[PDB]
Amino acid sequence: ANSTSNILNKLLITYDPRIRPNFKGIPVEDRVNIFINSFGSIQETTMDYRVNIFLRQRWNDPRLRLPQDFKSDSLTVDPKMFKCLWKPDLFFANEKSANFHDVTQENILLFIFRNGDVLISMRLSVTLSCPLDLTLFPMDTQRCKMQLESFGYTTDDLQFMWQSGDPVQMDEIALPQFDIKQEDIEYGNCTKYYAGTGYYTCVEVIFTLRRQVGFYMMGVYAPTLLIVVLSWLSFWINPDASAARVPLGILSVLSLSSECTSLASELPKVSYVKAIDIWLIACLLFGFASLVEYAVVQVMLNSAAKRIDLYARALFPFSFLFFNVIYWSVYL
Amino acid sequence: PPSEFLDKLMGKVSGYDARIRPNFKGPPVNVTCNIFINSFGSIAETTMDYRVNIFLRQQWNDPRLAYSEYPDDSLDLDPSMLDSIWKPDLFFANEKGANFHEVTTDNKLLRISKNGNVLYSIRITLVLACPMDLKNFPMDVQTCIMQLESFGYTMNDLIFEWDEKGAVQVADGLTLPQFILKEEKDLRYCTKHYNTGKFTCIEARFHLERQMGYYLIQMYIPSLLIVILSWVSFWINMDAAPARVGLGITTVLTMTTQSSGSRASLPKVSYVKAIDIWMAVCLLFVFSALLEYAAVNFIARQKLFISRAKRIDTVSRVAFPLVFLIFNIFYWITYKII
Amino acid sequence: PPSEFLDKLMGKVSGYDARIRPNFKGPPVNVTCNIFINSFGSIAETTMDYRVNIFLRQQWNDPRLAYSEYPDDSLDLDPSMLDSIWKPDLFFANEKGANFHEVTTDNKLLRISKNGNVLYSIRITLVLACPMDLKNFPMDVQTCIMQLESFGYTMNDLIFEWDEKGAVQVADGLTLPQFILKEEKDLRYCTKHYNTGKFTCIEARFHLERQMGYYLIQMYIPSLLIVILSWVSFWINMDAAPARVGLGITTVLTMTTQSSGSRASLPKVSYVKAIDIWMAVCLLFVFSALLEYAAVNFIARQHFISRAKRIDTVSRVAFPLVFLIFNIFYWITYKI
Amino acid sequence: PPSEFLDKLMGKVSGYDARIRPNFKGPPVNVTCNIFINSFGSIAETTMDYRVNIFLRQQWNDPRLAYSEYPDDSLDLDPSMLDSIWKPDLFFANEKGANFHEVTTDNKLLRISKNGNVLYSIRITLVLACPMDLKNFPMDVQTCIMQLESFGYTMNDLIFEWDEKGAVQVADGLTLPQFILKEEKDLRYCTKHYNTGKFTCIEARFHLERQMGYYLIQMYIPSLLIVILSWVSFWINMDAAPARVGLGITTVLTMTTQSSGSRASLPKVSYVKAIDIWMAVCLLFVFSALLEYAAVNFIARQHLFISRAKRIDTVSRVAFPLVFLIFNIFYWITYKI
Amino acid sequence: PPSEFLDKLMGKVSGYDARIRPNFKGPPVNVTCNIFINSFGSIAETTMDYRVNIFLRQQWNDPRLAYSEYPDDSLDLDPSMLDSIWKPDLFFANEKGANFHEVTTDNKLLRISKNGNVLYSIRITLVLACPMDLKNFPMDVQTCIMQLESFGYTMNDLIFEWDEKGAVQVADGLTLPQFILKEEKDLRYCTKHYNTGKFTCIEARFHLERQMGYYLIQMYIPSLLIVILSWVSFWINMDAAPARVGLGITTVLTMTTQSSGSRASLPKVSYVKAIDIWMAVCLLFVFSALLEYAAVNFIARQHKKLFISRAKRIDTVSRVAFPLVFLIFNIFYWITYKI
Ligand SMILES: *[C@@H]1O[C@H](CO)[C@@H](O)[C@H](O)[C@H]1NC(C)=O
Ligand SMILES: *[C@@H]1O[C@H](CO)[C@@H](O)[C@H](O)[C@H]1NC(C)=O
Ligand SMILES: *[C@@H]1O[C@H](CO)[C@@H](O)[C@H](O)[C@H]1NC(C)=O
Ligand SMILES: *[C@@H]1O[C@H](CO)[C@@H](O)[C@H](O)[C@H]1NC(C)=O
Ligand SMILES: *[C@@H]1O[C@H](CO)[C@@H](O)[C@H](O)[C@H]1NC(C)=O
Ligand SMILES: *[C@@H]1O[C@H](CO)[C@@H](O)[C@H](O)[C@H]1NC(C)=O
Repeated sequence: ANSTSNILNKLLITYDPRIRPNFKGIPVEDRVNIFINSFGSIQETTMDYRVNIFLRQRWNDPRLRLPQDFKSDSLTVDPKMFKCLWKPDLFFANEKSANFHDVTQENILLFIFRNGDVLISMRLSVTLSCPLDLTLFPMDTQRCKMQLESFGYTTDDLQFMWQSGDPVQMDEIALPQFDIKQEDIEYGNCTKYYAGTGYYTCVEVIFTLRRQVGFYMMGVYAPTLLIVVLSWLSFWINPDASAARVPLGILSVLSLSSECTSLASELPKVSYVKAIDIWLIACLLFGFASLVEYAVVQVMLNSAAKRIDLYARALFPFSFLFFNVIYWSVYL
Repeated sequence: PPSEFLDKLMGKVSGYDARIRPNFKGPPVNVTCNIFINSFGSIAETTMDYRVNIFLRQQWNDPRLAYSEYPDDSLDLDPSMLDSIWKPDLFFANEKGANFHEVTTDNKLLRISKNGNVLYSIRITLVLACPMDLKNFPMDVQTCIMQLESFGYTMNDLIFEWDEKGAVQVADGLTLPQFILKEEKDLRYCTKHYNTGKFTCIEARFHLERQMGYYLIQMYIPSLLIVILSWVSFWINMDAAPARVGLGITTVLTMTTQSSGSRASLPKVSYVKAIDIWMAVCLLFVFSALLEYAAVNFIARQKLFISRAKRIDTVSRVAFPLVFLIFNIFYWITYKII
Repeated sequence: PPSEFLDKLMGKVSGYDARIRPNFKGPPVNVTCNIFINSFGSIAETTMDYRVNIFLRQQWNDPRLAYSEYPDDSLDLDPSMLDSIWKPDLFFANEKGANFHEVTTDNKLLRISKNGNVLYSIRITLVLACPMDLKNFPMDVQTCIMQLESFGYTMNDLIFEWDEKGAVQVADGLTLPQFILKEEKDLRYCTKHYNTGKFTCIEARFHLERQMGYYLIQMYIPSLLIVILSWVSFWINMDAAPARVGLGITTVLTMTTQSSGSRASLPKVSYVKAIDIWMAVCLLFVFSALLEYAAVNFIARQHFISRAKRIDTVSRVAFPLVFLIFNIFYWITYKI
Repeated sequence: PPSEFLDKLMGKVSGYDARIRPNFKGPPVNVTCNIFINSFGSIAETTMDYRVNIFLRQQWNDPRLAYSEYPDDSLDLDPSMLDSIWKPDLFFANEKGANFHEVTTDNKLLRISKNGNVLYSIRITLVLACPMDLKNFPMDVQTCIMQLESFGYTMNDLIFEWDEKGAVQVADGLTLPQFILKEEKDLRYCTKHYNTGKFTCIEARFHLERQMGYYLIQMYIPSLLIVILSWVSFWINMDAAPARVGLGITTVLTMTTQSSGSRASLPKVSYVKAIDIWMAVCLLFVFSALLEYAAVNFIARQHLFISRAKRIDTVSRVAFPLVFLIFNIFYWITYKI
Repeated sequence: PPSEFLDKLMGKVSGYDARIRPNFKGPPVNVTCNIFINSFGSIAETTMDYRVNIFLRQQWNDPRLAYSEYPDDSLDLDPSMLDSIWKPDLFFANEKGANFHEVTTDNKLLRISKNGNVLYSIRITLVLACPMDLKNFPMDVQTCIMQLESFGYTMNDLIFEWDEKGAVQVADGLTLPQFILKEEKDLRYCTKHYNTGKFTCIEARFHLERQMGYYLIQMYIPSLLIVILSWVSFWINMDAAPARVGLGITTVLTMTTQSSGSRASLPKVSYVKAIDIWMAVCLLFVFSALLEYAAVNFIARQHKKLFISRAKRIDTVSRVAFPLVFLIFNIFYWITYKI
């Protein structure tokens, strides 16, 4: 007999779900917190990431106060019958696309109290856009956002506020490339003003993450370094190596030339330099500077006293050491 | 009471037929359109497409929707009842993939004014087909087209008009990765004619300009370094043939591999892109370096001949620099002024 | 009055039954078909289909729906009441996926005349599969087929026909990037028979041609210049052992890699393609120059001099000459 | 007045329930199934699937749908109200994805005979998973299966049987780019048994053959040719140390890339395959030849002796190309028989 | 007739309300879970995913749905009336996607016994996600997780349980191209605690082993080929050789390009995978060839008879040394990883 008795509140009394709580009065205040099950798939090419979230909106409805129907502290409404109440029209503004998750029953929770509060929880999978600053590529720090706003109701009716205790809770997520941080900005105001409609509420969370340098050192630097080190052995070799010194130089520069394009293949099409390009060009010059020193050795011999080689064995390794010192210190 | 007035205004008692347009057997209905752009980008040349995220606002005047009793000037209504009101039929001619947004609730806005004015806003994502001209690919300017028409109503019934001020409002800080969106927009009328009848249409054009930063550092400057390298052969002695030929064979082949890399992502089209002209002519310069060495080798067949070989070497040591310089000047100044 | 008329003759009171065809237990109805082509999509080669966006128009007669009190010629109805009218079933036989368009409302048009001539227009996108024959892959005229069928009714009920004037209309300014669409289109009757019964069908076919511009720049000219480069070995000194062996091997490798790249974007068909004739014949010419240098080395090494040079100087004229001979065969047969 | 006849049966006055199987608590229902292959293709080896378009049709008997007042042989009921009649819960067990075709109207057909026979035809596109056997990758025969099974009805209630004539039909003028479809098709019964119960299932198997008109030009012809180019080194003078070393190494390295290239478009399996065994033995051939010139130099330049150096070279000129053909006979005949 | 019994229960008369739950304001209801694996899909290493097709069976005892007039036990019902039962909520945490099928009809099975036990079977496809450790990439054992929770109910209402026998049943004849699925599977509990409350959860984990077949043919044997091929320098000629440089460089260069392909498919990771140490150590051996020659070349030019003797002496010592030191590396590398 204790099903029809509580459904009296919603239907038989005309609770009009097209009418805001506290109508013709103060705006409704929504307390929001998010839980991040899965963080991953940060793609530079299409400028977006994907995350799985548990949005939990909370408001206060004066009509639904459960007035002595039941004696419990909380009433666990089933995931169904969620189309007969008023809900905030929240939507993300950096959304590329999103979808619900329906496996077996719908993943929805409704948890009313005596005081008329509501604790709706909902599982979503959202693809969000993140602008990327890649001026310092190998040693990088990326900043991402999330923007929650109401499409249809203005600021004088709907106001979004972050919870006080724990607004964002991580779930032991670990990323393959990036090294996320445990501190989040989490505050913003973001309040909009569209031309002809008016104000609307927004509130945003900023996620600080940092890239790891392990892969690049083995993938990009260490092959490049040995190729430059490889060219030093030509100085010891006799100047009469007619078609031996010549490859030792030209095969090293084409290999670097073919390499540099492949290294910057995954990344987006960006005009600005990125400081991985500085290393590639500086190495390309040094490999090239190894080739030209042989050609001048050949020109002056065909006229001896060929001392150019005898000091070049000191200078070229020595100058490369100093360039390394400046580069590593600056980008740190 | 709030609930009763919604029913009373447009109900069985009211006798409002959602399937009858206002001003029946009279003047055609006026429509005013506003467009706001949230996101813009992801332009793909291969599919000749680009994706947008827009807010679309339509305004008209249905006389039967007047509400004298409530003194407030504007009334915001729930989107649940939004399907029970007459709304004009609109669609995009160059549309390919369009989706609604339902992340928590439908992204719709409905406002009714006392005099009967109706404001209706929709959040839509669009994929649109934009033809392009690739005559000068790294330095091109494209013109995207957006068309809004009426599918089933003649101008005897429905007429589309742009906003009097003009409403194509791009959002703040929309920084395209590869292009630079211009401020100026074009608003034109292009009435459609079919065998069924005539239909109304409005069209808005965007102007996009492509950046040149990436192409020079990825394609031009790497290609330049290959050409400049081949010059070492002239300095090298005339008797180390393994030495000279070895540089020559590598230079011409690798440039060809670099050459293919330019049109890898581009569409397959009959006409010749300007990027091809630069890469083709500089392919000639490296190719000539192979032919000249043979002539030095060929003439060497026997002290009068060995002087002539020296003559050809020295005259190419100066003239070949000059011709490369002249080519660069002509190529850059011609396209950039266009 | 507007409200009463809408539901007077398609309403419950009239008793129009939507589930019953016009002229039931009588002669079959004739549906007239028209099409407008808005966009004609890309013809993919690997997934073996193409795309199109069309307006489909059907015209027929229903004697039940007539009127005489209102003197207007037509009654432009709301496109959301189509569930109350009989709509002939139409079927695309060679489809792989079709969708409706619902960006706003649902993009449908209905119009009823005085006699009962119902006009019905829909916007439909289609993915259609058409077979293509690639024996002449660089240049070839191709045909793409489109079939309009009837899944449910037999000959005694539904008969499809084309429009008497202007069956197919093409939107002005339509231009394909990779192909040329010909002005003339073929309309044909292909009635289908199955063990269930006899079903009507009509067919429209388009002719397409290829640009030929892209391939000449892409692989024809790079292949040709590589062949020319190999011939410079003849005039280099015979004694220079590393130069000509290095020259021959590098020429071979650029051709064998370039040959495979061309076919990467095409289906793995079993007939040899016209492009493959060019790539193989050039590779044979490329490889032939290496053999000549092996001939002169053995003749020189053994222990005359006039004979060894004689084959080289004859070859200087011979190798260019044969290549031009091959071209005049290739460029007449395919382009005839 | 056709309208009254349409709802006289299946109406509330008829009381035709649609959740109660025909001949309830009696003999099981016998269904005859036919398939019509509208199109075939989209065979992907990497993910092991193929896409088919089929016209499925079923026939069963319902005694409650017995009408006699019209003398027509058959009645063409409208395809819209299929929701209120009994239809079997057929499904495909080995599939990966399926969908109905909605283009203008719901692609359904129904016809009712006088005695109560029901004919029901649908159009559906199937993606089906088939195991691949690539032990002899080019020369292989693959059998692709198609299982039709009932999900919720035990065999004491629903039994599936093939048609007695024309069980599987193929549309005219159907061909594949790479494979061919043999006209012989194998029909068998494979009853499934789970811990929940016993369920009926019928299997149809097609046989496919891989044509060679592509792998010959793509793989066999190029990598075969390079072995000829390795042999030319034996004519070169013994002192051309840059030349001889130069030719030897490249031909080895260039078809290491081609060997890796060969396997790019095929699944990543551990067991040795037919295309692999050809590349490796070719690689051993050219790699061995380069070790000869090292063996030629060391024995010759140590210091008459030239006779030994010439001996090693001249016997190779006949031995090296001859030993290819004796391998070539063995490999080609075994796979093709 | 059949019809009244279907209407009498589950019907407007004496209304069975789907919203309320079995044993309301009472002990938590028991749910027993069975899973059958129809097919195990492609494990795409790039995006940490593996597709699984399963039949999911849930058994529970609803006391209200009981009958005694029909003597037949476990009567079956049409899947078209499933909307009016209480069904327990269930979701997979590690999912990235899911779908039903709907091929001809609704692929759901409903069975009601006399006492009230209900069996409910659904065909579902899942794209789950697995954390992985690629410390030893060619020789590794991986763990795949299947995790089931309840979304809208706590442990005061709903508790999940594994089946006592045959909880997870692998279809006969299942085999994977690159993984062996061990028949030993471990079942364990992992309770979720969130700020809303505690929710019931069960976990089933599989172990997969990767075999070294494909990698030997594709990578190890070509890598072993080059270092042997580069060794030709020792006996190819005497000290006068431009060619000796030529062999060494092209072997060094192609080793680096082969390095790029090795991890090109694999996801980028900071840690040093066991596949890298094989290529990195082998990279030094081909790299060491040029350094040896330049030492040989330098000694030759320093002549201004004893100098030339040293040049040969270096070679002879190194001819025996390199096979010895390579053997040491070869035995140590393979033994430690297999163990
Ligand atoms: C229903 O709630 C009432 C209180 O209103 C309580 O007395 C009763 O025990 C509950 N259960 C039933 C079956 O009535
Ligand atoms: C304004 O910004 C503050 C940041 O502390 C935030 O807490 C608050 O909710 C914002 N106001 C609205 C209406 O969103
Ligand atoms: C609005 O529509 C009326 C229809 O009679 C027309 O006269 C008027 O010019 C329109 N207003 C415009 C186009 O601004
Ligand atoms: C049109 O329909 C009538 C009767 O329905 C039929 O007799 C006639 O053959 C059909 N075709 C033409 C071209 O009139
Ligand atoms: C189906 O076939 C079996 C034997 O093949 C037969 O016993 C049974 O009666 C048949 N079913 C019906 C409804 O006749
Ligand atoms: C469910 O199982 C638990 C564990 O045995 C038990 O404590 C509980 O009472 C069960 N729920 C019932 C019997 O409703």
